[PDB]
Amino acid sequence: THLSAHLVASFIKKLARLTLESPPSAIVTVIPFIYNLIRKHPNCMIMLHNPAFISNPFQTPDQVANLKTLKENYVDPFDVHESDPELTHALDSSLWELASLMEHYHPNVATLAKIFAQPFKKLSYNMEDFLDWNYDSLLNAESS
Amino acid sequence: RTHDALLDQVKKLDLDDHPKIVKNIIKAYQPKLKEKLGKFTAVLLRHIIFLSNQNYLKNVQSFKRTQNALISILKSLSEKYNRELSEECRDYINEMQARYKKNHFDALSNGDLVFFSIIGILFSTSDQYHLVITPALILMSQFLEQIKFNSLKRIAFGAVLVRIVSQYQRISKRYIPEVVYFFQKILLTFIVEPLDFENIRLDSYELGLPLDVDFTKKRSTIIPLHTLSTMDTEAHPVDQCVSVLLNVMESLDATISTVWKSLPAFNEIILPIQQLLSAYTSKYSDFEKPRNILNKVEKLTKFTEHIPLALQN
Amino acid sequence: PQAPPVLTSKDKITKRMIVVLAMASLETHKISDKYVLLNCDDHQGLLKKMGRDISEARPDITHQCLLTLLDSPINKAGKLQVYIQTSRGILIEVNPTVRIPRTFKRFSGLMVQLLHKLSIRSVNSEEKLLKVIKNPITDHLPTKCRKVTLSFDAPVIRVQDYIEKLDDDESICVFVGAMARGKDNFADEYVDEKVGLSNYPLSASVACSKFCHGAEDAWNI
Amino acid sequence: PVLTSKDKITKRMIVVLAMASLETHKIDKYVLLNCDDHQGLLKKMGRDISEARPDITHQCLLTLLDSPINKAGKLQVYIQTSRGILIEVNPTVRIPRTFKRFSGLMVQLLHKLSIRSVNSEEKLLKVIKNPITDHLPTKCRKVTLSFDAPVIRVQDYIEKLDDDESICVFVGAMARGKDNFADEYVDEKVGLSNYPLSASVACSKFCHGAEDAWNI
Repeated sequence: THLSAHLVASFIKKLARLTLESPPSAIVTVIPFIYNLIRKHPNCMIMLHNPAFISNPFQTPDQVANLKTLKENYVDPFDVHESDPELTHALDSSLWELASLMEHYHPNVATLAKIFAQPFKKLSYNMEDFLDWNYDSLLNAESS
Repeated sequence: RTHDALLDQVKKLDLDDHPKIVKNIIKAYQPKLKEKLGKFTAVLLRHIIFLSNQNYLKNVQSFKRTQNALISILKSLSEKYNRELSEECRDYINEMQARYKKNHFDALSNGDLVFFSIIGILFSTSDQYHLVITPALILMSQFLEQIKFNSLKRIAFGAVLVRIVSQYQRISKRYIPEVVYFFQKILLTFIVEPLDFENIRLDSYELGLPLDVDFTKKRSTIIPLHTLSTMDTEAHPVDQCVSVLLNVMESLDATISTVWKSLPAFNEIILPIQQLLSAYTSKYSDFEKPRNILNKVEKLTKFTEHIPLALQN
Repeated sequence: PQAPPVLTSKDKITKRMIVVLAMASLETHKISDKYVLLNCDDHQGLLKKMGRDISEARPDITHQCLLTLLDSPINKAGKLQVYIQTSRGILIEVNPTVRIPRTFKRFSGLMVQLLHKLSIRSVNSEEKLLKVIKNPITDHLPTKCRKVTLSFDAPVIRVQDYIEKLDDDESICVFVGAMARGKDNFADEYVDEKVGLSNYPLSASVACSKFCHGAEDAWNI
Repeated sequence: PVLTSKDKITKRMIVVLAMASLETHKIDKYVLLNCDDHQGLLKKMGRDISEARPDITHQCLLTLLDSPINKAGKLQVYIQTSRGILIEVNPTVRIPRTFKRFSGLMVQLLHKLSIRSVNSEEKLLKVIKNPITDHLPTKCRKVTLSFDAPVIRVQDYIEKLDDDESICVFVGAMARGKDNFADEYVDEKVGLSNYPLSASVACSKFCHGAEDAWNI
């Protein structure tokens, strides 16, 4: 219960970069696991969307002058080489890697990444259902 | 006509140069009498794989014109018989994956690569869930990551796979996360001889590459004739190492703008690959493909937005 | 995303719009073998005997406004309810959850079910939908309210500017004159000002949506 | 002055209702096809229950006419029918506000193919030939209100237009159905609200935003 935002967000982002080069059996463990922690800690919801960057119609044209220039000055503040987990600036960065993961070659893995466009309706996500899958069990259940 | 061996053994009585139209006359006469071709289309799928397995000393003017015609025989049988081919393509995945359970490489055949390329020409490529292709592509995924790349043959036995997999998603253009794991595990094996990357967990330190290829425009290109080459790549000249790499350079570079350019995380995907591509152009300084890849990258590091997402809206 | 909480007369704290149609012609007459809603068009000759003129009794403008209010997105986002002030004095509360039938003849049968049984319940039957409530309207409006009247003789204002100067808990209430011709004095004892919408003489239907589609831009919907 | 299909120079708005269920039956007299007034006639003919709604045509026309932008004379309305019938409407027309006198006004018009008032100076309702693009002004912009489209502000969309580009909007009038009816016609699809709208509202939500940008 104690951990910070910066402590949890470092593990969510580092496992998210790790999903880029991973077997799909290792994805159906991480997507539930990232889904649990953001539901546990909703302060780190800011990396799934920064709503300063959303575009309303009912915002001022002078802010359009601001919102154009503000997006241009973005840099990714995340530092992979930093090993102190609270010190890494994963909170100030998003995680595009899970958004890319919605486009996936397997459907059921592409299904679970599509949770993150839908709302956070439930919490108890039961990882032991989704934890142990294998290349054998992916093939054996697919014809089944 | 009834058994997979017996039609082949009847073809074995004839010569292989004339065995093609003998089955085609048998295919016409079985049509001249749906139930007979239920067995006969099953035998042709096994036998076309078997000709790739058997021998390939015959050249393209001696084998492939007889080989592509037998595929063209299936093309006239595919569109009427999708119930027949789905029963064999489901099982041959179940056969060859269970053979992969037996052996990590030994039950894997060089003719097995053709089985996926036949399907992608026959069956509906662009589909999300195809009852043949989606077991195949998730088997190809297993076939990518799990096998242990300790020889140049297995590199070429995997270099064909990207050329097959990208034809599945030339039109679907979906993402395949093991292929970037497949490319990174390839690129450092030729530069083993390092300190920048301990992350890749490569298979064997044995094969490398000296700074000794001339890499002309006349240098040998992709042209993968596996059942001429792969059985004897291990008897190794220096040219055949680089030419396999030079495919994987181009099977990367083509698929960047088709597939990798589309995804939003493209800025974070390719940054390990850039330093890998840096390690070629900083070392040899005379290759032109890495410098051309990196300038294609320097456009696409500037061209995209790379704005943080607002998925929860 | 979830459904925003459906307002009633019982909630009085939440900021919202209220569009009230005043002096509607919704009257009940018996024929003998059934009961029918009164129409100017369907039966001109019946009103001559009753003495009330044909040109007043128009229920069609009400159903014209009820499709205008309920299909608007501010009825999707949960920020208005609508009250009906009948010319006979009857006060009808309309739940935002109802879907009023878009044909006129079903609406004629819908009203004569209302004016006798006093409450219309859905076939989903979780709650009562169109309930006749006890006069006056100043009871069942929210507490911190602002009360206006659409008048053609009023000074013309802009909708988005007028709502933006409301406080963060004050609720606008728009008494709309649904009468085809009549004076803008049906609610002088209620409201605190009169506001205008256009220099052109308007319908009762557009003056709803002229207000509503300014309201949604003023509340960023 | 009164807008015509002949007049193509002045920048002006055009709203076209599309797929409006306006079909004629014969019983001897003719009768307009209602969803409510006759259900078994839909069943014996086989035509579906939910589509045959002529009421929405009556409702939006009272919204389009009584809007002040029509009283300012800045638009004219065309009717695209589920049968494909194209009806030019005079902006100075005066429509039966009761639906049952509006009921015969289809079968009056659809058999005569022309309507002129008693003052007889010019024709009021004029059945004309497809396409609608022949009668529109030459520099025109054509869109379709679709709920799945990106949502825009009405007033900002029209101020961006040139001084001589006619805005045309094709509003689907079906109770349900595909909104792909004008993809051979329009530039794009635009959205107005976050909520699914009635066409009566969708006319008014577009008109009352169009009234502001033209100072009416």
